[PDB]
Amino acid sequence: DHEAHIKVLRGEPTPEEMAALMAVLASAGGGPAEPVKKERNMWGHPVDKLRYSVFSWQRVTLLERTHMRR
Amino acid sequence: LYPVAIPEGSIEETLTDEDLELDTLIPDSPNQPYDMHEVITRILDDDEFLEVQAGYAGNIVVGFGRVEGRPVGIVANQPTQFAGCLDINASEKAARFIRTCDCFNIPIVLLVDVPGFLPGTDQEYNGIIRRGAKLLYAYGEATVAKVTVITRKSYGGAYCVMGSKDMGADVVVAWPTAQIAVMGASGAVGFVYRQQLKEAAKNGEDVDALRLELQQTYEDTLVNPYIAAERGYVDAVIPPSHTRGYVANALRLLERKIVQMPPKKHGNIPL
Amino acid sequence: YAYGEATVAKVTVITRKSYGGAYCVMGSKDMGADVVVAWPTAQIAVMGASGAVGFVYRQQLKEAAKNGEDVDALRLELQQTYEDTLVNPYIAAERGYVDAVIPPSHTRGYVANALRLLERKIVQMPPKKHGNIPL
Amino acid sequence: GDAVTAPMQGTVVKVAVEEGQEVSAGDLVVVLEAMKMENPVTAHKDGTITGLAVEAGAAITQGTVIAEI
Amino acid sequence: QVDIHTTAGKLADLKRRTEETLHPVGEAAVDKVHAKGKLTARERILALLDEGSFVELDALAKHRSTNFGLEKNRPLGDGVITGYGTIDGRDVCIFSQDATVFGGSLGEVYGEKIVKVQELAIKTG
Ligand SMILES: *C(=O)CCCC[C@@H]1SC[C@@H]2NC(=O)N[C@@H]21
Repeated sequence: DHEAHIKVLRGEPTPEEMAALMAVLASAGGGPAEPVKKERNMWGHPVDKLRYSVFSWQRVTLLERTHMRR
Repeated sequence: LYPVAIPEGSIEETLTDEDLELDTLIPDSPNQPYDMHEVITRILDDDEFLEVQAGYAGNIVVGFGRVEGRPVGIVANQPTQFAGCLDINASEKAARFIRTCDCFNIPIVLLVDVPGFLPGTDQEYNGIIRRGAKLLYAYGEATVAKVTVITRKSYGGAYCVMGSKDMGADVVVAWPTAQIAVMGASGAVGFVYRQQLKEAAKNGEDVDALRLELQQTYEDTLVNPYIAAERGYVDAVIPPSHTRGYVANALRLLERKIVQMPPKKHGNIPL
Repeated sequence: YAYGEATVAKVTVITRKSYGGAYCVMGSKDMGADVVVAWPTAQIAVMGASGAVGFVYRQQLKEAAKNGEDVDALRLELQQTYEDTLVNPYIAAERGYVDAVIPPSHTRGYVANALRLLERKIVQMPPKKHGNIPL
Repeated sequence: GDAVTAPMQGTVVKVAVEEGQEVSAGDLVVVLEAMKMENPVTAHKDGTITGLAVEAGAAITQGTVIAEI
Repeated sequence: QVDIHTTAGKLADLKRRTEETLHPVGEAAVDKVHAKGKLTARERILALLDEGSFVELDALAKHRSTNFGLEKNRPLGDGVITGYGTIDGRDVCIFSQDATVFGGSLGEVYGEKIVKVQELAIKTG
């Protein structure tokens, strides 16, 4: 067991106060956890709009890396 | 980007009362001004507008806001100053604001109510041709998303400058009060019917009444959004309340753009 | 597909007919032909004049038939009017789909001069891994 | 400077102030017809309208002092 | 009719023109399509796309031809409906051709409208 739990550091609520608290906190939860449906779409990415010198090293370290990083 | 919960349903279903206040904003008289900030603050999130160079060339308003959390740059003609004419200073103001937004990938929204360029020998001698071409260049060069809303006037060369379709505006919408024309009806009629007005002046007819009747005909026939809509220079004519929804939806569509341009070391903008 | 994708210099000489969808296929301007020239005998049209007049001036030929006119003679006269008005290079030249109408003898010179002009081309196309030609 | 000046040549169609009236920045001072627009000229500074030198119909020129505050 | 020289009257005139775009060659042509058991080009778009997502482009286009009397008959939209919307929440560009306007034959303005949505799709990916 290595999840970080909610801790009541001070105070001792009754079961009904604990239930009210946890229901409120869960309603205040951040919604869906993360946007797992996010999809890669590199069309018109800003790095493709830059002018690069034909001998520019940023062709390797900026342009190519941005296209290839996954 | 900020997180914003997008309202579900069509642009017509998602109208707010603040949106419906745009339907009455434009005065009935063609020569009554309105403050363009009334449009800007209603299309931007939380009414929050960061104006830039607020105290300079107030005939054009530029600045930042958010649409559905996305930073945008606004460039808007201001009818309450010099009737909204473009001039040297407003051109250079808007031109550099657009080039900065384009450097940093910020979409631009243009709000258009421009009767033309400010007439005068001082503008000509101080270089309105050269310095006005800066705003054309900046807008044509820009490859961010470009949305144009026309409210009332877009005449002549100022029509070209203020986000015309062939200057590469991605989406152009016009309000029903938009007036898109080569020139004001008074000048156009004085040209297109010169032969009749001089013939009436030979006959001693009421040339003023004739001129006013011809001008009324030209206004009712041509000084509207629909000729441009018929040729697709305007993509849609919309109720003013639809503006916020149309802009947010277009910016969402245009969030990724590829534009091919010839290879160059750098351009040669007018200076 | 092959013509549209090609990015070499593309020169078109129209000698006589170029009808319908085959005008599109055989090196039309909007398919990216760099220089289109036509001989005076060029005939650029949506379709042959018999079909075109079988379609426009239909109904007119049918009320001519109901009035008992010599509809075959009317159809001939309509064909001739259509041929003389439209079945030529000049409507395309007026719309700039033909860059010049030239004496046929000028063809070698025009081709040579165009190829020399077009010897260096930049054409910019969207990025793709490869195209998807019909197979 | 406290001068309110005509921003362009035009005709005074309306005067929105009277001499001895207090005004605040952005208050309407005059309406000039110019360039086929009823352009508002408004107070640049807080104070009192003094020396009001305009009348309806005045074909005032650019730079004419409307008033001083 | 609200005075066409007023802002409210211009807005009413826009609504009138928009309504005319729903049946640009009259309501009896829509009736004939339904009697043949087909959908209209507009219904086809609205059925394919997610409900309420369709944004129309060039709805008020009219042809510019004056050959053989075509100038006497200028349907709104020139016989194609073009725009964009979403399918299953992902944006798409769409055109739909309207056989009731000249049999759906391609004119200049009809073609230009298709070219515009092609360019939009190619631009936005
Ligand atoms: C009479 O028709 C009015 C003359 C002024 C027309 C306006 S002034 C500002 C705009 N710029 C221009 O050249 N004409 C427009």
